[PDB]
Amino acid sequence: KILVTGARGSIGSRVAGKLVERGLPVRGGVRDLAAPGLPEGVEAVQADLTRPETLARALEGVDKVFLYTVPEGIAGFVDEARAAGVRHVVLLSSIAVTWPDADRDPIGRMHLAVERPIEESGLGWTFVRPEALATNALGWAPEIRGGDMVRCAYPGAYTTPVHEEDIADVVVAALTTPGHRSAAYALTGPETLTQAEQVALIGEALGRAVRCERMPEQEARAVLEGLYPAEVVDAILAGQAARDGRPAEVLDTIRAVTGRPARTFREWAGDHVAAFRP
Ligand SMILES: NC(=O)c1ccc[n+]([C@@H]2O[C@H](COP(=O)([O-])OP(=O)(O)OC[C@H]3O[C@@H](n4cnc5c(N)ncnc54)[C@H](OP(=O)(O)O)[C@@H]3O)[C@@H](O)[C@H]2O)c1
Repeated sequence: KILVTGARGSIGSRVAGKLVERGLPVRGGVRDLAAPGLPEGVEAVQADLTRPETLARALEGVDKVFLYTVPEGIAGFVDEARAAGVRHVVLLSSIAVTWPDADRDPIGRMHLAVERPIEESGLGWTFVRPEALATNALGWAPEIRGGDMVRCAYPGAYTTPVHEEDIADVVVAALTTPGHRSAAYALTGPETLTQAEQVALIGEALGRAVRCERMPEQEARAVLEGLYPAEVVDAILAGQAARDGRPAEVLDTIRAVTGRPARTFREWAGDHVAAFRP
């Protein structure tokens, strides 16, 4: 039996669906229990990782967990997981934990605050550490639905966006096959691309030329603060500024783990084309 925390999430839902396809018993952790929408064959359980007293019920009879990073409550998770007899935890982390002075980066900190307790817990683990999620591009959907111009703080900043389906495939491999215990996988997509190039590729999926223009940092900050705490917005903008005009590393880790090349961002855009069509 596997508990998939965040079974409604972009990554978690695909982990859960893939495990059900394999005939495995899947419990799906949710903060909102009543709403429909979980993948078929997933047993819903209401829990909140910030309320680890909720976790005893969710973990009963569970051998393995797919864990989203929620630092408030990690010590409680570890205690409940140990008490329940969980053998393996696959954590969705971040490549930021691998960067120099990661302790001084809000994003690196948050993810290290979960990795370190798991490493000390005595539980088996696998860490999955993606770079930029291709789904970050969904933030442009209102603009792309509405016309052929998108605003970016750093049109020329490079990332190496990774398809959520690849992340889910790596997680499922770690949950279901040998050789992943104490592994930490830094995942990228197959190509480093600028923000403007990503916008253009979404346009290519739509049959339309979609352009990108710069916006001031203060404007970008206001937009990002709709999604994230100020500390995180500052880290994102600093990271983009550092990648302006500087191609990022492409790693072959997805293929190393799964045997399949990483899915392209262009394929991602085709997969999500409905989000961008008006
Ligand atoms: N954005 C990036 O470029 C980037 C880069 C590297 C790593 N990451 C990592 O990827 C994560 C995003 O994954 P995603 O795209 O799948 O996100 P998502 O679709 O927003 O899903 C996030 C999931 O987290 C669950 N969750 C959050 N707080 C929780 C809590 N207190 N208790 C239980 N579950 C909780 C939510 O559960 P409910 O749906 O039940 O509320 C939700 O299903 C980030 O948070 C970060 O750790 C992101």
